[PDB]
Amino acid sequence: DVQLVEPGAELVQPGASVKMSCKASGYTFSSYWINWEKQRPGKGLEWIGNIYPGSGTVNYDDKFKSKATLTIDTSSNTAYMQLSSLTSEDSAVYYCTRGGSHAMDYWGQGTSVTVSSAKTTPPSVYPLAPGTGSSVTLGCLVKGYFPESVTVTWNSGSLSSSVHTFPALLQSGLYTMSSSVTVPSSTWPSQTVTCSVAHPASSTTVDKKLEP
Amino acid sequence: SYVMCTGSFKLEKEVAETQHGTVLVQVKYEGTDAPCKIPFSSQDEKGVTQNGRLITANPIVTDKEKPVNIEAEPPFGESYIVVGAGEKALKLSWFKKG
Amino acid sequence: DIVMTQSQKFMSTSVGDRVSITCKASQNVRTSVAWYQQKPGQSPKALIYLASNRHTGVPDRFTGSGSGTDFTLTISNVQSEDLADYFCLQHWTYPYTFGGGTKLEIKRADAAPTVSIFPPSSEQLTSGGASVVCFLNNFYPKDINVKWKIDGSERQNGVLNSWTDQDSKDSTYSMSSTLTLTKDEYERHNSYTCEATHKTSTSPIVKSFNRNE
Repeated sequence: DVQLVEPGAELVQPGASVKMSCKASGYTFSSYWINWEKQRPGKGLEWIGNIYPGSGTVNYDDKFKSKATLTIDTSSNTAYMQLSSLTSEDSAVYYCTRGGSHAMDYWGQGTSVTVSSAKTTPPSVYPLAPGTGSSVTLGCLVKGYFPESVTVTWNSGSLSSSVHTFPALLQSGLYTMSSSVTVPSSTWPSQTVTCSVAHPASSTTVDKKLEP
Repeated sequence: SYVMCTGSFKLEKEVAETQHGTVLVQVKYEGTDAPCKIPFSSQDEKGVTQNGRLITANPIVTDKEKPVNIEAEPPFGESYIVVGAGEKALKLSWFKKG
Repeated sequence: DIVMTQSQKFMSTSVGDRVSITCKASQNVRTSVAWYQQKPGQSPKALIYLASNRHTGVPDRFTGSGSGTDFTLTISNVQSEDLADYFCLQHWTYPYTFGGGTKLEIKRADAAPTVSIFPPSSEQLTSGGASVVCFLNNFYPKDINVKWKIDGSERQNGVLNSWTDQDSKDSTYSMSSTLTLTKDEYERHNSYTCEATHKTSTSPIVKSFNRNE
């Protein structure tokens, strides 16, 4: 049970700084190195730098030298990384990991950093109904919300076999996603189909019945 | 190709072992010909040159204001790491345990 | 800096087959190469250390090999739990550098997309917006192209696409394409069409509606 705990997420305003933690347990903290990594979708993983808790030895990738600062609090078995003057290019999942001669072995859960000036915004939920075939596809468009964390179910989860959840995209500083469900044509509109959207950050719940 | 740096080097911070077991010397360049190729050599206890111990491929100074990491693979026991050319070369002793 | 190249971003396989994932170093890195497995939303898991050594708990299906510049992660008797992203890392010298990753997916029969088009809702129109949505569902292989036309003229501006990962149940892919217009521009045109081009046919699949219907 070696563990490295990092906080799940951080929302940062453009131009501001952030400091994240990496708390180690289940092993002798001062006997191993700590590594920090950056993971963005579409781009290869990057190594930011490393630090040795027992001595304070620290090395940086020159690409992150002006951006990152690696420190420690050995009395609380914690490693820290501070990122300065954040831009949208700094939005990523930041991992810490235990290291040594055999490289990274155990990785932390990662801290998801989002760089944005957006406010919490509830989604607008729009039905997607045909304006045929033996099957009919229906959907819900979940538009203009922030931050990025919504769930969409069909008939409160009773329809699941044919559902597609599309990953959210950034559109006008806000997120948009959609969900589709496919049922046999003879069963709709006769057997109702309703999407339920939950956006916890804005405490929003929306039920949208699909109408012919 | 780069010209060999003609200037002097100093240590930016303490020489230390890396996570992968090499020895890293971080140097601050004092010359005015950057970008330039860093002269590097290693010596045994008797101060005799030993080859094949530079880990960093083609260490260069790109900007005099920016320190440069250089990794070496010293032998067990006593040795020296030498950064720069001539008599002014930065010569660092190293003792590798075990 | 050392570059670690994984030439294959995606590789197709079948449960029970052998797959070999390559990683090429730009310089001699000896045996200082680690392999990691990563699943969506999860942290990487260490598989191989120093090119050929298996981490404790890792199944014997996984073997690593190579020295110098050419490294390979071999997965024998592929299991469905092995469908994931795999990446290599050199730790011969700083800065440590990673391969771009290789995603392991399941092979299945080619399938044409099911294409459905949807006009903007009356609710959205009341707010001044007009999003036209096209779902291109349950197709295989993953490669697909979507083109939008307004009154028969190709429209690129305002189009946003979203793609799902391979479905766990049927091994297909799906895509959502949305053309967003203001209600003012939407009400100045009549026909809205989405066209899907996929390897399953030389003829694209075309779906359309007229605003005046």
